[PDB]
Amino acid sequence: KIVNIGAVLSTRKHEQMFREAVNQANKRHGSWKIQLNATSVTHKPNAIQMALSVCEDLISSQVYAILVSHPPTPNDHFTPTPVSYTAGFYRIPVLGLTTRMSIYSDKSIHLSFLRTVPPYSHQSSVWFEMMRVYNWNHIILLVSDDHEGRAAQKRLETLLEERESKAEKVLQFDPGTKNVTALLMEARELEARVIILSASEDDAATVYRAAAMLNMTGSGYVWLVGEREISGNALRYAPDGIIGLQLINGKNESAHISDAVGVVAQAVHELLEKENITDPPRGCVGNTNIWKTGPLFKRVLMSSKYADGVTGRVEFNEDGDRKFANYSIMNLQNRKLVQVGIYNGTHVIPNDRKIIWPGGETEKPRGYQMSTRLKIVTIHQEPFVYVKPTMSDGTCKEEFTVNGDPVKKVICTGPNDTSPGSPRHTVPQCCYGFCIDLLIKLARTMNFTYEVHLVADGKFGTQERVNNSNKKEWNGMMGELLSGQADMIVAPLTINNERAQYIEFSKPFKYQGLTILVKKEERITGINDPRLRNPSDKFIYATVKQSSVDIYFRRQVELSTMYRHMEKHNYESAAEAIQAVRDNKLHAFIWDSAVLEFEASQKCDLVTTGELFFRSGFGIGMRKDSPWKQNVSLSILKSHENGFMEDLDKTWVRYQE
Amino acid sequence: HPQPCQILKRIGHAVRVGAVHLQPWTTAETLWPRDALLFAVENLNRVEGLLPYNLSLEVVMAIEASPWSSDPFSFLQSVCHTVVVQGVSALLAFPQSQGEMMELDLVSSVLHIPVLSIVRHEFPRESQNPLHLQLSLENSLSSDADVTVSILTMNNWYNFSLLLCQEDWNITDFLLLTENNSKFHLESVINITANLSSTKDLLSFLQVQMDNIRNSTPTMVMFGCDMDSIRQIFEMSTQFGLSPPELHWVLGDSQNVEELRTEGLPLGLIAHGKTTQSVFEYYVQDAMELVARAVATATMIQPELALLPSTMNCMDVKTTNLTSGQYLSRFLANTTFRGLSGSIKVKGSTIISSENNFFIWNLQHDPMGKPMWTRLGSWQGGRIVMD
Amino acid sequence: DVQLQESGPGLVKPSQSLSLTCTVTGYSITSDYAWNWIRQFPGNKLEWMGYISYSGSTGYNPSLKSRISITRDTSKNQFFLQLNSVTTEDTATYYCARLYYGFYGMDYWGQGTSVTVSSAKTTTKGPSVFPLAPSSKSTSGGTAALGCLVKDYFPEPVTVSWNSGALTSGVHTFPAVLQSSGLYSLSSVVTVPSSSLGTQTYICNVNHKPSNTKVDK
Repeated sequence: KIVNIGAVLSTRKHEQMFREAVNQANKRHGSWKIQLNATSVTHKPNAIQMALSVCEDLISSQVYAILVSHPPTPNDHFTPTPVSYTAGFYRIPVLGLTTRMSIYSDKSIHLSFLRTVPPYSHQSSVWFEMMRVYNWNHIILLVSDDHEGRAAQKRLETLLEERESKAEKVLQFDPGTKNVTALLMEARELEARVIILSASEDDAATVYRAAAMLNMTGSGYVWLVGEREISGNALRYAPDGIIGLQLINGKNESAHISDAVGVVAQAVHELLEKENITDPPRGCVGNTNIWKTGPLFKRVLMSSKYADGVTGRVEFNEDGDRKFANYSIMNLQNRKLVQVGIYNGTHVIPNDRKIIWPGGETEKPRGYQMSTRLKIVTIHQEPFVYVKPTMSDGTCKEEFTVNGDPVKKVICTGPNDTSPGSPRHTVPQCCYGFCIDLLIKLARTMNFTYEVHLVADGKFGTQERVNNSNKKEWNGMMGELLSGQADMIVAPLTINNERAQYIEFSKPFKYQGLTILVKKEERITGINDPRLRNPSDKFIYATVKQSSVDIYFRRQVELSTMYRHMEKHNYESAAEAIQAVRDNKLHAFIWDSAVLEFEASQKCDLVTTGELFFRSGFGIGMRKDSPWKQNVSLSILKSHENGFMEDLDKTWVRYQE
Repeated sequence: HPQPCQILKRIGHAVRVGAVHLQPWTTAETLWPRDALLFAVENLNRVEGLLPYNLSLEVVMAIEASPWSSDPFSFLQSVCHTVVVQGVSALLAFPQSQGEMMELDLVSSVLHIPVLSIVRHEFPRESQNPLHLQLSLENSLSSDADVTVSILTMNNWYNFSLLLCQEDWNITDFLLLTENNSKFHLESVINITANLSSTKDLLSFLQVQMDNIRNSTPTMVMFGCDMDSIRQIFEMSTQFGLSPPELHWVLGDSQNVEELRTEGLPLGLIAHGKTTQSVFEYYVQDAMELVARAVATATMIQPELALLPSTMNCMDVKTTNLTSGQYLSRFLANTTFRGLSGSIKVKGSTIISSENNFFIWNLQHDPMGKPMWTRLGSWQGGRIVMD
Repeated sequence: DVQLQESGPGLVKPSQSLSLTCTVTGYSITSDYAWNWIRQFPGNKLEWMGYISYSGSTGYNPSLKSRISITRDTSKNQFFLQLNSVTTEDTATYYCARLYYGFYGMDYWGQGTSVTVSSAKTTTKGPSVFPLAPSSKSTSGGTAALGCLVKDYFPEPVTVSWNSGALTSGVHTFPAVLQSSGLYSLSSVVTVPSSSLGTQTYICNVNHKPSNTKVDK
């Protein structure tokens, strides 16, 4: 009942306000027998000398709490370092307003830092509680800071872990970025448009100028910033509409001081009403006065749930932040301070105004982007994708078909060779065939912009243990689809349960099977015969490494002895195997039924067998969370229902001589 | 060459190093900072050329004038009052506890002086400041994991047996390095205290584990097991005849050479040992050599950089366009040399850990009959020169 | 709360360091407003000034970008100035108040101090002790010739007051051309009162900023 309140004051006006708050605090705790000390220390420029003077003035009266009632901290870097470092040894919480920096909120090194100032972590929590109805989990972290940026990144990671979701591009940057245009170009390409800047005002003004230069300010982009990020010189280039969260009870020294005094009084009252009220020894200088009940005292002070008339619920956060600060989100519409919401403690409900954007609409904007950036990756599918070399420097002369009609073809800029041959030498070719016609029909039905590009490699990839940080995934075009390089694999990949675990498929367009190419023991009569089921070292036919046939041999349960034998004649593409089997070099070749049929119709020496197996419709590989996963499938289905795709296949793939 | 004959009038043309935290180590062992500083000064004076440009690290003993084991006030106020009498140039700290370590951040923020944190155990790195360095000269696992990765890459072994006996170690860095490298294929961990009070069940579990790892992963590397587990494994290996071709036992964690087991070693095992020790005097000497190299680099960059004191009072901070603390904290991070007790490799001036020099001691079948540590390879900080 | 009082010294020596003390004591000083003075001088125009922050941005104009040094006095929630080698057009009516960042306008009355270039010895010559003689004879209308005749004190731009808070019906300040001799004959006058008959005395007591003298008659 002798719990004194040690206040760290700087100005005489602050002293008068603290005295008035102590005088009026009789109604808060019901006029309890606690004696609030009137320690009034003067302000000192030196950080360590001021800390020593405060420690002496507080040990002369043996106070039990810290109350910083001045926004300007004695430290030169505007950080609450001296008070925290002088209160951590005595295990005394610092219940005062020092600054809005969030790096000191996370209790990592210090164990007795209980600052009741809402940091950027509280701002992130309020933004998370507000975006529950907006569905904006994808946030582009663009904060260029080494302490506040890392704190915001950790807070966003914790929020995404608690929300059971994932982010789009979370990464911290260094303060003083000059090539900020590349960041905006990268954020524009991604579907997320939640631009968050919480480092300083210089970077805020820089990114505002960068967005205004490209006319991308408010046009679907989310700009959630605080008062510290717009203070100083940050709104000189940002138009009216930037959502600026004003720091409630963060800088005021008229009513915020009284509110903090009342909160500390209620906290010490509830602590005295509970147990663990042992008085610590005299913490003088030059003596070890480590409080043995430090953690217990902090645990008792943590549970300080009271019933206030202003705020509904009051509870500390995971880092000991303010007990549910009522952050009133403001907006810069016409350079005003209209309120668009209030953090009551469970949800931010708008009172009179809603979200306003300078380049968007007053209603819910379009944060996520459309699917008009489908990068169509092509591979060696000559019977379907006629990859023809370029005739000139970008000019593709439309050759006449069998009906004398110039077929429209799209250029395919990509490495014509494999990875060792051409690493990044993207050579444009004149790709034509049924794939280009299908892409044109899809772009005519829908409104997406397809991108035709050739894959750098020449294989599909296997699901074995790769040599890249032990990632048991596909190493090829399917792996590039997972990373973000590819968006829609137009190649008819073989549907299976292994490929269905990572990504999904679309409506199958080419319903084919799997057979063997012969040169008509001359006959092979399929694969069930024991002549080829268990071959010898000199009886290995043509096979392609990391292909559909490789996956089919891997998934097989009785052909394990033949799966290991195919490792001798592994090639990088199917063209090599075709050239080998067409020049009397190997025995046979297993590939797609339509491809082998086209090769038999073109090349008279190659006569494939008639036994067809594995009759399954190979679907188009699609992404995992693509918004148009069903739209492209419905379009392909509608195109296949009518007599267009069948006629195109009969006129292009069915080349009978 | 601009002559800096206008700033050495207050410091006496000598780097004034602050000898703060002179209280003997008593908390968790019995080190002596005075003898360590004396030996460091003697070693610096013996080998000439460490301090060029006619410079000398003036180690000024700042003592207040064990109740003073973790008191920041006595080791801060009087220390600054006695050290700003002629200009603060350098400062070497000795954090004994958290109270003596947290004050270094405030000192570096209010004076802009690069300080060195010689801590005993691992402390968090919430304050990611370049001026507040952290030199945790301890037996870490990063160098051992790097040696293991190099051995697995030079011998074409992608599988390994994770000997996870306990979890109160620094295996976090091991997992961080494992998530980056693709030469780790773990199938079953080897435990020793998995609720086995008697001995028959323990022996049966060990037999099952060894019969499983004979064909799964014939590479058992020590990554956190205590000396008792290694002793038991070496005792059971001779009784069961676990040959290196059958069970290749690898000793990854190399703490010291005197603590390494030298009895019951199978002919053909990988048992490495850290040649350097955990002597505090060697750590102080390495810190002094690092400070000397940093001062030399600063003088080579700008003659008025290292001689110019960063602060001259207990509250003065260098916040000009051409400071000295930032340059001093950024120059030593690039020119990393090889110290006495391990190569001093600055890791971003925040997680600095001296990588000790190792030697590949693969005790193969000795023809003469005497077990000797054959030096089949070498380790010069990442590179391995085979013979 | 809202305190925009300009308590800066409005009378210093020529070519002397002007320690303009702007005691705001409002909501907060940690980089929230601009807190810059406006150069309102009759005869010419002004230029876009700068703005201070928590780091102490003492650069207003490119000429005095690094000449002056604004000291951050966080003890009393104010700051000092070091205006050296000031010209005639630069030295004008200062408005060192809580200037909101954006330069929108104003919503209050006319306040602020106006530092002069006159010497301190020339301005300070001794309060002219003149007894207030009521006229009571120029009964013309509502406004007559009657008022105080106090002169020979600090310049006109000071805290003008009355006899312990007298009638202030129709009080308004107006910066005019100052005198170089230092004989500022400042004397306020009211419209409706102090124009009646009888013995009603209306002696004025003009307070001073660096002297706080309110006993001169």
